[PDB]
Amino acid sequence: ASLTEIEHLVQSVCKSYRETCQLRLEDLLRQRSNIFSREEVTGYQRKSMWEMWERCAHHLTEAIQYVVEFAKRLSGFMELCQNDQIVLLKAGAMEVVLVRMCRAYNADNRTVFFEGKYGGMELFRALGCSELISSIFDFSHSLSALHFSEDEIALYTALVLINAHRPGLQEKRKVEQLQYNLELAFHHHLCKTHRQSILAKLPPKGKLRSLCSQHVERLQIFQHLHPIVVQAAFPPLYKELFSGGGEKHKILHRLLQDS
Ligand SMILES: O=C(Nc1ccc2c(c1)N(S(=O)(=O)c1cccc(C(F)(F)F)c1)CC2)c1c(F)cccc1Cl
Repeated sequence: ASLTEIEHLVQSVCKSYRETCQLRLEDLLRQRSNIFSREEVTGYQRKSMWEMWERCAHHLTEAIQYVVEFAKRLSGFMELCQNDQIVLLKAGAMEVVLVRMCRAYNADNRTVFFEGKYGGMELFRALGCSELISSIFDFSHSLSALHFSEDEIALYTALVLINAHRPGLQEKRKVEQLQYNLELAFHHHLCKTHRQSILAKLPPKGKLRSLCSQHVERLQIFQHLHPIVVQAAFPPLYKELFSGGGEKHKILHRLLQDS
């Protein structure tokens, strides 16, 4: 691809990320002063474990839906075969959601934007997921040091999703060409912006994958112990991405058609 085609792809990715942002950046930076009271934190702490899980699962599902829209606008993604579109989203949607969260994370007090206000790790104590919640906060703490620009997050989360190493891809070769054109665009943008030192500081690819495994493997421990709660109160999209007996409901293969 030519240099201007590469510049074209940078702008098309950045505009695609602008249009499918769940939260606006200027709103997140003005809410940093809006912090949960200690009594509000205590409210979240005394809530029942299964109620706190459903609450967070729905908020996670809503964020993943904006990632599907992001994929749907990605250059080349909708040109892939559907089975590869599902494989890429089944694996990378939570990863994109975990990277996008670092915008809603305040490194200057180790708080995160949750339900309109910012709060620390102790907000989620009722989940009984101390280690998983810590890994998420530390992951966001690392990305916040990079001081990503919105354009840089656009190209980074694009590559997080368009990955040719994903198990199950039927047309692995076409995803390779997609991944190459995007990393060339990402690298070209970092070169024009004088932000190439970011690449050496980026987290190793495994930490994102290990975070997902940490996340998913913890869910079905909850789904095994509290199975009826998951089938009745957890949202469908969440069960298809993350549950064993939840792939019967077809949800992704309709978000990818209704355009
Ligand atoms: O909550 C979970 N994962 C998740 C991943 C990304 C996002 C959301 C949720 N939400 S959110 O507004 O609720 C929000 C906003 C800041 C921080 C957090 C938290 F990750 F600390 F919970 C959550 C949107 C972005 C979850 C779960 F469903 C089951 C077990 C353990 C966990 Cl962690």
